[PDB]
Amino acid sequence: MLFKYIHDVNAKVEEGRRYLSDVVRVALDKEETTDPDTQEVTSTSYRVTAYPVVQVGEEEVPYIPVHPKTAEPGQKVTVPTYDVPEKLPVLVRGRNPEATGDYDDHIWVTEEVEVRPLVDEVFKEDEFEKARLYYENVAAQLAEGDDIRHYYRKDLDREAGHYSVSRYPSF
Amino acid sequence: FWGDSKLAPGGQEGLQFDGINKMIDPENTIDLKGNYLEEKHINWGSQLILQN
Repeated sequence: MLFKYIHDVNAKVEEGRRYLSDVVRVALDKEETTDPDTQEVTSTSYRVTAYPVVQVGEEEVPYIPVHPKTAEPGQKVTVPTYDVPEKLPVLVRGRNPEATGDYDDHIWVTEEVEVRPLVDEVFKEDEFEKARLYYENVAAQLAEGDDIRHYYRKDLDREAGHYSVSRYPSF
Repeated sequence: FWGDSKLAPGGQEGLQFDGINKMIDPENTIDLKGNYLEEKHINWGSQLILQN
């Protein structure tokens, strides 16, 4: 994990189906494929991902002050660690199969749903600058205060201006 | 009709301008395979132009 960004989303984002946690993690990582015999690598790729994460522990890190503050030579602060969960709850409207009257017919039920990544992109061994730009754009768009909305990549797209192929239904 | 503008060595740039035979997109090509032009081929060309 070359880069790591922990962002705090607001209540409106936290209520979305894809965002079922109060903290979103954005990271860039490098992957390799090696032959089974030895460490002979065959290819290298960069992956950019965003995940809803949960707290699983704490760790000791150095303290980094900001301009209106001053720090001791060896001051340290504690920060939480995060890990990808498996299922997160959500409340939906439902009905009581064993209701007895008009006051306990409508209820709210809790259902657990599968967690999926928000972003998952793969870049080749070259074009590390493109992966870095994508990571920075995702982080900035999260910092804008809304959901992640833009996913368009020019490399993975159909040719524009090809009328004999774009006339088919897509709606 | 037959101007070609990439006839310099290495295909860089010639002294001619591109003619009709080259500016036409290669997709809009009907090959008659050395036979006569008939009535249905006019409709074929009309369809090739209409779909664009």
